[PDB]
Amino acid sequence: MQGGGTHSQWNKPSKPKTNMKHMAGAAAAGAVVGGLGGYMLVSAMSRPIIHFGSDYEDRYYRENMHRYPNQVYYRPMDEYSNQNNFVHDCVNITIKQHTVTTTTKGENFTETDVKMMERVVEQMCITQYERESQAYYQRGSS
Repeated sequence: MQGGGTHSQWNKPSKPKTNMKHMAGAAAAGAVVGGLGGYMLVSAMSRPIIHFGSDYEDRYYRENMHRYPNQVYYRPMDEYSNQNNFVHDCVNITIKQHTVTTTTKGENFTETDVKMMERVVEQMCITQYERESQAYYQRGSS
């Protein structure tokens, strides 16, 4: 039966979320929830080779590059912080987009799967700070 499964999204059997196949009564901030993680279906920036739980799976990365909507989000900012920790948070926000897709049929994240995104997103998240940093070094006022 389409609509009203035992996952509600991927793995959360405790709430009667979703009643039918299509809905339109929901309206919070657009469509997403909690984390941003992009909002459009386009091409992601140049992503480097990621270290998966195994060098064997990193090969699948380029195979599911289209199945990886874990792209970076956008928002005006200028807060300086640790490139190590500050981005460690963006890693999940960037994963949110990859999570909303799970509802497609009740997808899940295994030990290796999480190693695929958690790494690619962090590594890509740090870039968000390195790109806004150069723009400041070349030009800045008040």
